[PDB]
Amino acid sequence: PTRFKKTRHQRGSTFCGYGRVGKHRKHPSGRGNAGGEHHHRINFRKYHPGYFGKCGMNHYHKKKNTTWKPTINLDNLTKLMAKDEAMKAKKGEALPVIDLLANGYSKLLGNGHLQAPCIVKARWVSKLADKKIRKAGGAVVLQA
Amino acid sequence: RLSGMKHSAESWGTGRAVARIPRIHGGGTSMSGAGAFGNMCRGGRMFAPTKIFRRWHRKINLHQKRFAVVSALAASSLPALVMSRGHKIENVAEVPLVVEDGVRAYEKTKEAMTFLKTVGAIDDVNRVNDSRQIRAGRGKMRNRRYVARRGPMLVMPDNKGTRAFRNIFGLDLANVNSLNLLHLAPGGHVGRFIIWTKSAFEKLDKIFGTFTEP
Amino acid sequence: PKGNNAIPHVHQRKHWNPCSSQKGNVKVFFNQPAQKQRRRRLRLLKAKKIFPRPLKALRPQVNCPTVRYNMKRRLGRGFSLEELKAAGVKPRYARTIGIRVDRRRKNKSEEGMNINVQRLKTYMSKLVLFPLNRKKPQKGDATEEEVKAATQDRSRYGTAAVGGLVTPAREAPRKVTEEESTKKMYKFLKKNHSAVRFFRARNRRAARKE
Amino acid sequence: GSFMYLNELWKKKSSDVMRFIQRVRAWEFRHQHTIVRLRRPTRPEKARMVGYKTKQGYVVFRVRVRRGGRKRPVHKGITYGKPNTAGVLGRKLNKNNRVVAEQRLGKKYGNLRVLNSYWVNADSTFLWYEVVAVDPMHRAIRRDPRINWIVNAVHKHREQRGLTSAGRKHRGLRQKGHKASKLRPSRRAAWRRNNRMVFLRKR
Amino acid sequence: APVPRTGIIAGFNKGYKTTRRARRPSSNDRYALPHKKLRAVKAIISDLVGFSPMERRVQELLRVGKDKRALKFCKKRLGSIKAAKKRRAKVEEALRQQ
RNA sequence: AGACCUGAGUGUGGCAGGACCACCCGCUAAACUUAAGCAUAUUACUCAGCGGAGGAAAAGAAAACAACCGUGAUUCUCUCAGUCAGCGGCGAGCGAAGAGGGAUUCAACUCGUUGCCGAAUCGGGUCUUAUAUGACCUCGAACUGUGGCA
RNA sequence: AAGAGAGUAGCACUGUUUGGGAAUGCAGUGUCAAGCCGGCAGGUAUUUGUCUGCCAAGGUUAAAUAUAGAG
Ligand SMILES: [Mg+2]
Ligand SMILES: [Mg+2]
Ligand SMILES: [Mg+2]
Ligand SMILES: [Mg+2]
Ligand SMILES: [Mg+2]
Ligand SMILES: [Mg+2]
Ligand SMILES: [Mg+2]
Ligand SMILES: [Mg+2]
Ligand SMILES: [Mg+2]
Ligand SMILES: [Mg+2]
Ligand SMILES: [Mg+2]
Ligand SMILES: [Mg+2]
Ligand SMILES: [Mg+2]
Ligand SMILES: [Mg+2]
Ligand SMILES: [Mg+2]
Ligand code: NA
Ligand code: NA
Ligand code: NA
Repeated sequence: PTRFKKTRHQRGSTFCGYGRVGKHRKHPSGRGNAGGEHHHRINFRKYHPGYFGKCGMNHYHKKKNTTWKPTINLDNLTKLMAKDEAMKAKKGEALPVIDLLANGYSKLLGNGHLQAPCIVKARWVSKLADKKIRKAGGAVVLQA
Repeated sequence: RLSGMKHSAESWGTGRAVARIPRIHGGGTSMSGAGAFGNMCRGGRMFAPTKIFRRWHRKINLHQKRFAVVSALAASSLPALVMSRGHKIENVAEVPLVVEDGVRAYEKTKEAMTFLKTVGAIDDVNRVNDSRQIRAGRGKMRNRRYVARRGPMLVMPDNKGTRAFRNIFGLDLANVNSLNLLHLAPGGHVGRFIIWTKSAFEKLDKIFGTFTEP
Repeated sequence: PKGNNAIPHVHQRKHWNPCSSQKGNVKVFFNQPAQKQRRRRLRLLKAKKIFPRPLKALRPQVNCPTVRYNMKRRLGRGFSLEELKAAGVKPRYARTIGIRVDRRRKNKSEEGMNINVQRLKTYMSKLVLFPLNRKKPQKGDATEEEVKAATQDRSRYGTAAVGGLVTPAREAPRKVTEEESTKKMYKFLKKNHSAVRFFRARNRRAARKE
Repeated sequence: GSFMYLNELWKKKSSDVMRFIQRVRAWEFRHQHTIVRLRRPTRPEKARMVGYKTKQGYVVFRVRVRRGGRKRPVHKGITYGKPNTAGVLGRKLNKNNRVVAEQRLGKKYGNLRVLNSYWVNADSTFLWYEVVAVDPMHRAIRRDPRINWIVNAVHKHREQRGLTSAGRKHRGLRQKGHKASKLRPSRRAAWRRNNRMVFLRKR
Repeated sequence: APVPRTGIIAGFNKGYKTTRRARRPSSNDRYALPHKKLRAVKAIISDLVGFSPMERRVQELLRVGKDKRALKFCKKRLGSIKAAKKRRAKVEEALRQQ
């Protein structure tokens, strides 16, 4: 809304908050990111230290669909099951089966304390996730 | 986009004892040597000409829109808030008002008017009738010549029993599916006189749900 | 004074704005609700003209490519020549009774082929096939008063007869096998991954060994 | 058939017998006009491949074009502005000489419809093409279902808009897929698509 | 059915085993078959017209015994090296026949 | 003297030019400006100049994507994506594609060539209520190949 | 039983164009193919061997799209 702007407060002040000595002029320091190495060096070095220069190898025709790999931790496995199933199964009983591809996940990382045993189907798995799920009474079935 | 800028004006420069504004070329027209192209000049271009890609419309979160409708419906159930908005409900009984389903079968406007008098909703209709007047200002030149107030609502289970209740000035018709917040809270103020048919009243539990019931 | 801000990169220096000297390069959407109404009117009009033919022709079920969409199914352009032969329908005659035909699809596995063959067989058993001449009926066609019972399909996807897409059912709870509670699956998977990753280096080592 | 022998014989252009025939023909063409009408095509098998059909309404012309690069038409060979835009002799035209021959014939004779063309001869100064044309007012053309599409008004001067085989070549339309993404409908059509500013109603 | 797949990602046969129908014979495979009629027609024409100046230079180089120099000459004239090796085999065989 | 080839004159029946030009197709083609200077870069494959259509134009039926459990002519839309793709005094700046959800979609055909035929084709005249995809005639065109079947 | 478009595609130099980077598309001149283990594409140059997808150099074609100083 125009009625909330500072322009409404400045009607009658003749300068609009820009001063009498150094006025409001057009581009007193250049346009855009000009002079980033000459008269704006301190600002660039202080806040954007990695702006100038190159780093690493190149990759033509990236095709981001080939590197799709979402991850989920062992601590969040309960959110993929029904509420009753979390407390229904333990150790030697029949365990729920979780398929990670249907829910949109690829790799199973093992972080935190596992709540309930289960059978998880995944494309990739971790060293720690494999050991923790096996001790708790579950298993991992590899997918494709 | 070309308004005010269809001349070949240019500045006379300095040394001619005139201001440095661009001036129109030519001679023999009384427009020659006149100021041009500036927002301060007569017949010039205005400051910051308006465009059509201004942001005209707005997005609102779906949950917030459903919250607003639910709040306005509850406000219509309190007689104190209904009277405070401006409705005359002195002769009504048992707000919120629910009437039988034989109303949908009316065919003549005379029958509809008798029903409004029986349940006491005619006072709000008369309030709208007496308030009709010619609008003040330039708006009367732009296809909105008369102004009137907002009367009762009548909510129906569908778009079936409408023919008798149309043409009655000051009565609004609504469908229980697709309730409109702009109609439930005219001007942003909550609490509107609403008359419910029995069939539409029984559908409110399904449409909006309860607590602990989706 | 500038402070701690991001570097902008706004990309707007190419005379896109209409002014007194530039035509501009813009696109607005003020006709969006009007075009929605028009398209709906044409769909209803087409349905009235072609009655009782279905709105959309039959299409096959296919698998999406790449690893991101491996598990997803959608509708394809048309049926395969191998599939049509399996269901005993000629391709040029198939296009006549509302079946889309694709002459480029390959049918690289039997699971995809069997699903699409079942789609054609169900569609064939549901067709009524009004006779070309009502006085003289030839071949197995619609009988009298079977024509009067026909009804147009407006499913927006052509699923009146075949239905939805076929996806394997979710597995049921079971017990962990004794070998499943012992085998190290990361060791199993890493060994296979290393076999391909270090194929060239291992061959070079053996060649040098000779 | 007989086509096979004529076709393979024309792939031995650098042979003693073929070079003799072309040398005599090139001398003969050098003493004729820029545009000449022929009773029958010089290469009958090449003409039938690109549309000629030896019926009433089909005509063949031989057109001559000059060789070399384009010279910029600036006064005294002087350019102005940035040095990047300099040079009057070293730049080339963005149209090929096959399409220049088709456009020179169509512009001169406005009552014909240009169909196609093919290569015939060349020397150090000139290059020769033969252009197949059709007229649209003849009864034999108008009643033939395989050619009467050209009677329609949308095909007027199709060679001036780069719609022929030679025109499609310099427009990049021989390519497909990732080799022609930036010019597939047209070069200007793709530029409009990628540079217009879009304002959704509820952006 | 060629090479049934394993059930897992990675490991020389990446996973999701299916039944893997073999292939369709198609009609573009005739492009890889010999063309007897095309070969015979070219034999007649090459008889009629004789030899080109490029082939005369190659034949005179092969007579001396400069096979490497012949290939370098053909590669410059013809472009790719696959085409150059084909041309040298053709001129050499014609010399052997005659 | 008579053919064929190449080329003229006249007569009969037709067509082209000019206008419009918002959008569309083909060529030609700047500088102001930004880089706090400026020459590569940018503005911009834009403005100005020339030519050509329509009710839309152009494109369009794989010498295409991908690397998967595989998609399947063209066009357009959201998104991919101001991109941890890429180009660049690597500075200022610039900058797409495959996939995915959709709009539309009974969408597809055929010349040349190969094989079997070889005027069965075209023009003109006459007849059938008819400048018939019909019939008859035709030292008219066409075998230096029009048409028909796979 | 056969066949499927040659100064064409490719290569060298020069110029322009592109995000296309030991060269994305195109133009001029020189040179100029294969089809008996064929040709083109597979985003880092060269030689050699596999695998995958297509089969250029002739033509027509509605609908969904534009109307940024027209009728
Ligand atoms: Mg003060
Ligand atoms: Mg201030
Ligand atoms: Mg200051
Ligand atoms: Mg004004
Ligand atoms: Mg300061
Ligand atoms: Mg102006
Ligand atoms: Mg004109
Ligand atoms: Mg017009
Ligand atoms: Mg400057
Ligand atoms: Mg400055
Ligand atoms: Mg300066
Ligand atoms: Mg068209
Ligand atoms: Mg650019
Ligand atoms: Mg023929
Ligand atoms: Mg076309
Ligand atoms: Na007033
Ligand atoms: Na212009
Ligand atoms: Na060439």
